Amino acid sequence: NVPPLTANQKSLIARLVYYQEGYEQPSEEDLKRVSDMPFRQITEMTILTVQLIVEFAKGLPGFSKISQSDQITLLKACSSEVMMLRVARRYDAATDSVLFANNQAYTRDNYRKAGMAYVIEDLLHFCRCMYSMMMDNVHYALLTAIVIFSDRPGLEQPSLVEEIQRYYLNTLRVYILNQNSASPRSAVIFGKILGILTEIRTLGMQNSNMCISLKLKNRKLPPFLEEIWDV
Amino acid sequence: VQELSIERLLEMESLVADPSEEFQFLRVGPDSNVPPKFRAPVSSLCQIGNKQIAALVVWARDIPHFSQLEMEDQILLIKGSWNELLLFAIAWRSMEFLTRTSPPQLMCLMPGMTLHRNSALQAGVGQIFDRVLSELSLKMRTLRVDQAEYVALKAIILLNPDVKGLKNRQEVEVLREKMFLCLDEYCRRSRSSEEGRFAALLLRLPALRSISLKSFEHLFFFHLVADTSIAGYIRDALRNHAPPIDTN
Ligand SMILES: C/C=C/CC/C=C\CC/C=C/CCCCCCC(=O)OC[C@H](COP(=O)(O)OCCN)OC(=O)CCCCCCC/C=C/C/C=C/CCC
Ligand SMILES: Cc1nc(-c2ccccc2Cl)n(NC(=O)c2ccc3c(c2C)OCCO3)c1C(C)C
Ligand SMILES: [Mg+2]
Repeated sequence: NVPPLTANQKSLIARLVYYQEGYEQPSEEDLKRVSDMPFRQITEMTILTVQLIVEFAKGLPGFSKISQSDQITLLKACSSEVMMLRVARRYDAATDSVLFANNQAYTRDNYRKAGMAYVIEDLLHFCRCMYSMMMDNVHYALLTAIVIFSDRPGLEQPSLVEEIQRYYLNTLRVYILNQNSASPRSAVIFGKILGILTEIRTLGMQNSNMCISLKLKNRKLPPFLEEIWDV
Repeated sequence: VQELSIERLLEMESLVADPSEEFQFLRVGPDSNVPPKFRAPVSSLCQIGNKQIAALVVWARDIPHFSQLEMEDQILLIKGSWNELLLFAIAWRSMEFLTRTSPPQLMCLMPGMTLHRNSALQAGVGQIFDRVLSELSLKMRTLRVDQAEYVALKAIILLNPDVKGLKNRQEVEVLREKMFLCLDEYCRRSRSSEEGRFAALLLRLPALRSISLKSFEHLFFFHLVADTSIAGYIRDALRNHAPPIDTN
């Protein structure tokens, strides 16, 4: 009838959802531990959240199989794209805003004060578009893994990273199939999720274009972000 | 959306656009950083792209249920995807000229001409030249992508419900979702042996997006795009351009 999820697939899903909740919290109480101040809140919150993405990625099955420089290539390229997903995941429809518990840095006003107000509407549009997909934590977690293992320029072993990604892709396909009783609409749900990969390429580019704009205006990023976003 | 099918998109591909009423989407501006010794060749390439955009507008117009969309939505969809479709067609055409330890050297901008990698190096666009031929052309040949999957992906590229400014997003969703059904069914009935093919095909789309964004940087850097007038060109092209002719 409907191909069931193998024990490796069910274990992978439970593993990713478990550590997604653990790396969800931009905490360790580092909010307390860690017009210039508005831009410094954004850069400090981003550093903390990027470090959660790196630890989430380093714990993904397959991340240890690839070369070290291939790991740096993936983490440098997926960092901004996964940041769009994490912020979009906290969209609240009732207020049409992003609620990040510590709702200060990623609010409209802090972005307006820091001079990056022109970016808010492009972000919220993506938030609305992603919110309407109604992804559960399995859809969202598997998508995050698929973003990390995407084919990036400069990979020494692109075929290897593709084989790793295919394992998460196939897990996502079978999960949707079992959740929809092999309905033809499984392709629609699956295809729309893969469509997000296309759209976050634009957002990551727009993020790269702001990093370029900051250098021309001589406003500098914290060195952790400068190295990961390839100044 | 019942008329929208891979079979109809296949017979649309044979239709040839009539003598294209020239719309100057791409042109060499009055003050352009393109060196004078290369403005004429670059201008000819712009005139070639403009004809292909015009054939693209006429293609999108006769797509089933596209013309029933709101006219403002039709303009936005073509405005946001014309570049990716040009590159996707370039990559599709360039597969013949693949090997006709070295990278691919020829890119087919149109049936009767090719771009050599050395000309891309002199223009400083070598990296994007190689990305088109490897991430798209070579990958589609390795993937054994047939014409049915090509026309389906073109429709999926065009029918993007995430385009900012649409007035009827759900009318575009219904069209793209029908294409997902068509592509998945075609993979199950004809490519039954290959697993993960549906995902493998759609993975070219984010690669196509990044390459398209890099091309826009070069085009805008050399002041080649008339961005303030493209929506207007698309408006008049949908209304006045002659319909295609079936060669049959
Ligand atoms: C996306 C749709 C594409 C279809 C066609 C659309 C627009 C046409 C523009 C495409 C150009 C591709 C490169 C062809 C260059 C041919 C002339 C040449 O060799 O110039 C060398 C010159 C050395 O000068 P120089 O004196 O050394 O100084 C210049 C320093 N760079 O270089 C220059 O003249 C500088 C400008 C060259 C044109 C840049 C166009 C940018 C377009 C990118 C989109 C590419 C898509 C596919 C990849 C080819
Ligand atoms: C330190 C820092 N942190 C971020 C960021 C913040 C939240 C989500 C994603 C990112 Cl990448 N950004 N980027 C943006 O704020 C940003 C840039 C471009 C965008 C965008 C955002 C959020 O949103 C979508 C439109 O394009 C920056 C900049 C200052 C380097
Ligand atoms: Mg993990």
